[PDB]
Amino acid sequence: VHHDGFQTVKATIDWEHPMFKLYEKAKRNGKWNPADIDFSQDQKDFASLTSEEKISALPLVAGFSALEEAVTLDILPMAHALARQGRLEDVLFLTTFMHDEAKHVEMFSRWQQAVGIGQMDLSVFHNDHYKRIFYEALPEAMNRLYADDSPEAVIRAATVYNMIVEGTLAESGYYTFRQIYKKAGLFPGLLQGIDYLNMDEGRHIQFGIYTIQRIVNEDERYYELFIRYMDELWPHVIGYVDYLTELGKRQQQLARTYALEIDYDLLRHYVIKQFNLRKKQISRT
Amino acid sequence: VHHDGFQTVKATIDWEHPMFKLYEKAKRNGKWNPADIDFSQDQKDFASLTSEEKISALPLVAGFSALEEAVTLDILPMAHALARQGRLEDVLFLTTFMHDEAKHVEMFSRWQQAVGIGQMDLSVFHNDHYKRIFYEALPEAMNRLYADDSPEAVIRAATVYNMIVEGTLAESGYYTFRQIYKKAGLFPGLLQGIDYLNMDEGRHIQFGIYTIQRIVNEDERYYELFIRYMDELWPHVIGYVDYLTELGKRQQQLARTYALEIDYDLLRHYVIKQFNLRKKQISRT
Ligand SMILES: CCCCCCCC(=O)O
Ligand SMILES: CCCCCCCC(=O)O
Ligand SMILES: [Fe+3]
Ligand SMILES: [Fe+3]
Ligand SMILES: [Fe+3]
Ligand SMILES: [Fe+3]
Repeated sequence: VHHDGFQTVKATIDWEHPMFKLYEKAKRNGKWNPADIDFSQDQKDFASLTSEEKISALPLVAGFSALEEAVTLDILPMAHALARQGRLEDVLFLTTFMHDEAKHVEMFSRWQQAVGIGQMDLSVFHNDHYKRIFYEALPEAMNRLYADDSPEAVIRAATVYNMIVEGTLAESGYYTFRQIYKKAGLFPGLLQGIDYLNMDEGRHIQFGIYTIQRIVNEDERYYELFIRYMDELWPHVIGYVDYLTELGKRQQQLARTYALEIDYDLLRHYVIKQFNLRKKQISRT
Repeated sequence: VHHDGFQTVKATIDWEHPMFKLYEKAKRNGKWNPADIDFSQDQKDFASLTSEEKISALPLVAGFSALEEAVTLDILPMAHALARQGRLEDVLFLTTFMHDEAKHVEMFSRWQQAVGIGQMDLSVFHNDHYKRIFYEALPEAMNRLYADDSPEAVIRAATVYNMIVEGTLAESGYYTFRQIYKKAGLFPGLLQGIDYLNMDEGRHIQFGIYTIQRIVNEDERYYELFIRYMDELWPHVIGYVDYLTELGKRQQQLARTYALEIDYDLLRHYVIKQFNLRKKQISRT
């Protein structure tokens, strides 16, 4: 379908648009390159583990590698729908979003390669709840935007992607990585990568908050849709958390070897806390 | 539609894929930020011009600002179609492509703002041939990919976008900018921007060559489709070139003021040369 005009021919960028400002920050804070991370110490750490200590870390890496890959692919329909509404500054920012996610995919794949599990298929650690969110509901809600860009549809896409997948699960995964392996002194390259990912994620979540809030602001009834879509996904959120928890409670040789009181009750409550504070960043009014 | 698996969970990135290597180079060579360009000298240059010297430079800026904006929006369907075919490394690279184009839009808009023409609507310098390529045929060929990702459709999208819009028109515009204003000592910020754009453009054109060649390689008959779609667009290419040429031949006060023998016959032959060497970068075999 045709371009009727061009904003930067008729006028300029809206330099005060929040998403143009977030775009600017993304360029400033987005220079990191996963190709510069030194994973040589991670290779040695991983090889030094027992086979039982080795399994301990694979579930979380499985959940993240697919997370990053899903969101790299699944942001495209959001950029399309906003482009078609003429929201140029949103699109500018989203180019940084998509590129961040490509780096995230790259970072986890480089780690798997470097530690020697690239040839191992980690799909086994995706249980039914994980598959529901990442194999199904995330691509459903995003691909919807190709044919339905109603406020309802846009809110639901930003809820699943930015508020749940990123704002709840990814954020809790970053915390979990630090609580466990940063305590242990293991896997320094991977944790440098996690620190960069977590910084990028702040912008991703702010795009979701801005997107959701700008639609709530038009019609306070969309607040309820937001809460509702958060609650609809919680069962799968926690059911993946319990599944990982059981996996860790059954494989505790890395816990004992490195003197890590892995506090699953505290990881669980951090997930709960993430979920509820994402709610509280959307004002009904 | 659902993800069946994830390549970086089952395996890794194909680290030897040409588009993964181009992605890597894009990160290394893609750090420039239009927000760092100093346009203060451009503001003074532009204000020092006569009204007749002022008009001289606006057509080319009009053609480019819409070019960058069109290609920022219109690359999205290519990333989608390749994502859906599972071509992960292509997608990784294309995130750098889309972000480059956002910076290109940004660069021209910052110049217009800084020199004081942001509020002026430059659409008047888009004649009928330009509108056919950029308002119509480019978005048609790209949006097609949402519903038809046949080799025919992919070849035609890369021909219009990478080989014509970028590989022929943009490349000739860069040359034209240097031949004219770099000679004059005018507009140093803008020309720094053009140098960065031209570097980015090399990767864009190589994605198009790779994309077109990998389909030609399957079936040598697609070579003819390539040539044919190049020839179909040439009339509008040159008809925009003639239109700009007449505009410059009629407004030659900037030419005289800065002692610039503007050689339109040489700009024309450079456009012709670009068009033909893009053909010669696709091997029929
Ligand atoms: C203790 C397990 C809870 C952490 C959530 C991990 C989310 C993810 O890995 O994508
Ligand atoms: C002498 C005019 C020929 C240069 C082609 C300019 C292409 C563009 O401005 O997008
Ligand atoms: Fe990510
Ligand atoms: Fe993210
Ligand atoms: Fe460009
Ligand atoms: Fe380009």
